Amino acid sequence: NRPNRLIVDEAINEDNSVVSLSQPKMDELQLFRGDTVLLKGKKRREAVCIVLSDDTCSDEKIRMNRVVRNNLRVRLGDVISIQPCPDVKYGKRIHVLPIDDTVEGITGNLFEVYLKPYFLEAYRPIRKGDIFLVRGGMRAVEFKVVETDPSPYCIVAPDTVIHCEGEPIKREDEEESLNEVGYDDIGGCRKQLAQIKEMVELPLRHPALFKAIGVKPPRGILLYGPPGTGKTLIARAVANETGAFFFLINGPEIMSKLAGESESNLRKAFEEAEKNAPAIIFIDELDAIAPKREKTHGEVERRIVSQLLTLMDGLKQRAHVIVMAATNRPNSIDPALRRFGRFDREVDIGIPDATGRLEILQIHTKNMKLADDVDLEQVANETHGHVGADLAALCSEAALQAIRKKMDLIDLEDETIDAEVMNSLAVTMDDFRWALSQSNPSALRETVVEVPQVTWEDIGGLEDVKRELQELVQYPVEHPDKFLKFGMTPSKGVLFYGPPGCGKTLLAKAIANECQANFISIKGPELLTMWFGESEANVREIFDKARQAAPCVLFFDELDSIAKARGGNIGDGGGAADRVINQILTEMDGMSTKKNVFIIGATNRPDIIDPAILRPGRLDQLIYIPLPDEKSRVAILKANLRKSPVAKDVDLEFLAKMTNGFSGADLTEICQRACKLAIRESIESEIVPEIRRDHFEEAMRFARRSVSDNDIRKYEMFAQTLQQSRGF
Amino acid sequence: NRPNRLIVDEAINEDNSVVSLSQPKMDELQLFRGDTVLLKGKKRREAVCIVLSDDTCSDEKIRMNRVVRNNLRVRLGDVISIQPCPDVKYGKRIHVLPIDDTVEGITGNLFEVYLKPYFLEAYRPIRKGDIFLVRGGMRAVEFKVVETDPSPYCIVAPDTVIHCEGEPIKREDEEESLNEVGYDDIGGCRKQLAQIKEMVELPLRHPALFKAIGVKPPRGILLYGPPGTGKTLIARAVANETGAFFFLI
Ligand SMILES: Nc1ncnc2c1ncn2[C@@H]1O[C@H](COP(=O)(O)OP(=O)(O)OP(O)(O)=S)[C@@H](O)[C@H]1O
Ligand SMILES: Nc1ncnc2c1ncn2[C@@H]1O[C@H](COP(=O)(O)OP(=O)(O)O)[C@@H](O)[C@H]1O
Ligand SMILES: Nc1ncnc2c1ncn2[C@@H]1O[C@H](COP(=O)(O)OP(=O)(O)O)[C@@H](O)[C@H]1O
Ligand SMILES: [Mg+2]
Repeated sequence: NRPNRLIVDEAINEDNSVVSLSQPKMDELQLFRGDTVLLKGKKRREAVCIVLSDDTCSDEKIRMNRVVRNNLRVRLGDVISIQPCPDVKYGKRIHVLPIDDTVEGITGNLFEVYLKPYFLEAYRPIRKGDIFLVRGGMRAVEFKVVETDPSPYCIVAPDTVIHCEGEPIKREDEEESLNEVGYDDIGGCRKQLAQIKEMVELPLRHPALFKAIGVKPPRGILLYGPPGTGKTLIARAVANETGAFFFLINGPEIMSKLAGESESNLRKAFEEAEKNAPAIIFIDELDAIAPKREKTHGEVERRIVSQLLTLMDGLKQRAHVIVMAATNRPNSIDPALRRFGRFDREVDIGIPDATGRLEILQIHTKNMKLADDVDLEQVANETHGHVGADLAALCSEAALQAIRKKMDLIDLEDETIDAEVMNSLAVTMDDFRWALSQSNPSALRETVVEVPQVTWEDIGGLEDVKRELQELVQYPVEHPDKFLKFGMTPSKGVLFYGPPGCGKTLLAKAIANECQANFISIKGPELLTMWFGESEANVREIFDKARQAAPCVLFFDELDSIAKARGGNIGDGGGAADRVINQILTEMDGMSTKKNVFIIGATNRPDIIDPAILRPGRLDQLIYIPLPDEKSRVAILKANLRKSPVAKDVDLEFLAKMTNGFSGADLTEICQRACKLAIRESIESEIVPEIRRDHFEEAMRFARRSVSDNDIRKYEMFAQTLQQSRGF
Repeated sequence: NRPNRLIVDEAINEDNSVVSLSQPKMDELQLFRGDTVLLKGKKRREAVCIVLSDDTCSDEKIRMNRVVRNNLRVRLGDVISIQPCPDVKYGKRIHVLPIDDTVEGITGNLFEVYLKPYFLEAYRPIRKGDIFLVRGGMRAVEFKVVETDPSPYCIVAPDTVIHCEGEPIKREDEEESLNEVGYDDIGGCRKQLAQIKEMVELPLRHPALFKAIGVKPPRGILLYGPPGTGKTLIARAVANETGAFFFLI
């Protein structure tokens, strides 16, 4: 249907007037990447913009910003027409003025702060119907053109004289503000937007088709995640972005109201928003109003949760609605709300990663001006547990640390301030380092699921067991073609066992990095404290959080501490078991081989373990991690100092010889002392940097075999037969 | 912006009429540490005080007491002007009288208990607009001067004959009492005041700037600690000291 029909999509780049396409559309287009284009759009309102080319788009799709996409009165997923035409020319007048409340409280000269610096060397097209936004000085400014050089197009040149009175504008009746949230105000969530985006999209954009079909569009959604994670943000974003009518319910709000006042208040919310459909209904803190465990005292609270049910279930299809609620943990809410015809969908919005945090940090760092020494790629690596709302108050508190010490000397106090200071005001790296050091980065910290940073090169030796792990994880994910042809079935779990400090934890994080699978780590002590006094109930959740993360490596680390809890050494009269070992391996038997979740245990004392976990179908492959030997003992040293400035004098072949029964962790203990003996001489020297050969000679003096000899023969005995361990 | 612009700060020393500065401001100043200075301040009300020098202040900052800082109608973090001038001279009359309820229940001779022992060998400047406080006898006494030797300055000498009827005064409509809590009535908390002090300060003193900016000033605070630790004290102190309107639940 011709290359006059294009679709809307949301840009990767942040720049104001551009559109990004691909070469197939270019081999359809045959026009430049420096050209101007005049686009046609809905409601007789159209606008002028330029194009470039790039791979991130598909064969056919169109990247835009909101500032473009709003004037065109279009939304993501609309048919647009680029109209590839070269009308190219300069314009003349281009008289602009600021917008109603967008300048409220800021005053003064706008030429050198705003406007001018935005146009320079990047002449930007303009039309009588372009509103645009300029970022700076802690503020988002909005503009409009009542007249310019006559239409359609005007293209600035590094001359053109712009003239502006200032003063507000009349607020446009229907024209949205750009300060309303949209898919660009959310970051780190990319994967769960597209999930929410598909699922809610077409029944909002295409109310008719469903009325034409017998398909039931899912209507109800539950968003998980700990507080401050952006649940309420993601909700309103979608409602704005999709065009829907967004009504909002607070839990406390309707539990604040008088008994019997809530019922009419909760009922009206649907009844009213029934009339305005298509409609979103968002319920903040569903936990407040529907808390069924031992639930509540007295009817009036037990009554309102049954009112909610008869609205969800007793929804007859009404006309058209979709309900969205939010809560901190999936639990604590009445189970009867998750049945079908009620909130059947679930979207778990976890904490962000560093790649997510940098995405967030840039969003709250946009509008403000920064010094050149800032990094923000390092910050994301120094903020560990942080949700989005922590990481926003880390930007706004760092920026108040800047404007206290800067303008206390200016000490100017009046009704409003103008932009020159703000423009010549910046935040430095010393502030971020300061606001990161307060207790504000105190933040919620719980089970994290991520792709690990460790690579294969980060571990030395072990080259064959590296080859065997990729057999057992890489391939069944890579080649589902095979394993049908030859039949059989992949084995699910693995068990590493060996001397302490020999590399088991690392080698589990390496394959996750290799297959880009998520990695969940559950350490024996942590697992056994949540059992607390005689109760846990959270184990089934780490298998859930593993299930919705697939492909996933699920790693049970230092699995020996649990068995020695029941008892170690001499031993009890009984075997080594707890009620938290049993509910693990009921749940292993639960997960299907069609799942690509993959389990790995590790133990430093194979002597003690429960045979139940070795049974075929639980942890079958047994892998014995030996101590390193000379040629590998170089690989270890060669590795962990890869970031250390070692001097040329050293012989790593020589270290590796004098050492024999050292663990890989104890080699790092030598390399550790050497480096800390270096810094003592340097610090002395303040009354030259480079690790020295003599240093390694002194460190090597105090080195310590971490594993005894007489216990090496014990690993060598279990290396042979640990299969025998079950049955007697 | 010239060495006529100084800022307010809270003194380390406890003595009544002094101001503490540093040498960089002195190499800006070039006047004595025994001199008298006449300071200018807000609301057309100003007062006379003397200076010394010390390290505890920064390069540029000014230590005061509340008894100075109130007459000037200023609060910590205001631009003040010291006006380094040597007008030095003695005065003559200096007639003082006690304040409305500040003497309630205490009576009798005030000469040998109050007043006199406070002036001795440490002649203290005085102006028609100085209210001062003397400590002793389980009580905090407050005074004022309706007239003295003509203005601006009067500087006592170890002679000058003060005369006082006694009797209350009319309670000044807006003039704060010195018995209200302030940062000097709290101790051992120095480190967590400065924390609370930064965090609440500018959005109270500068309501406008935030209305001019997109920054969100944190508004809500939780104070921990076991009972009797001074939580309620620290709260009202800040409210008084910062000027804010303090409601209590
Ligand atoms: N092959 C190896 N390559 C690099 N580092 C190693 C290796 N083996 C041990 N290490 C060091 O040991 C530390 C982590 O040891 P792990 O890989 O967890 O071995 P582990 O025996 O499972 O753990 P523990 O605590 O020593 S019982 C790392 O900081 C490494 O410096
Ligand atoms: N993914 C994200 N991207 C950008 N900002 C975020 C994100 N997650 C959280 N925030 C920040 O969190 C703050 C409030 O989050 P909120 O919507 O209240 O989450 P919740 O409702 O889950 O508590 C907002 O200021 C927003 O800036
Ligand atoms: N840091 C402090 N400095 C001076 N006085 C204190 C301090 N902490 C407590 N007090 C004394 O405690 C008394 C009452 O404390 P209060 O304000 O009731 O504390 P809270 O409200 O925490 O119980 C006051 O008389 C005050 O004299
Ligand atoms: Mg380990």
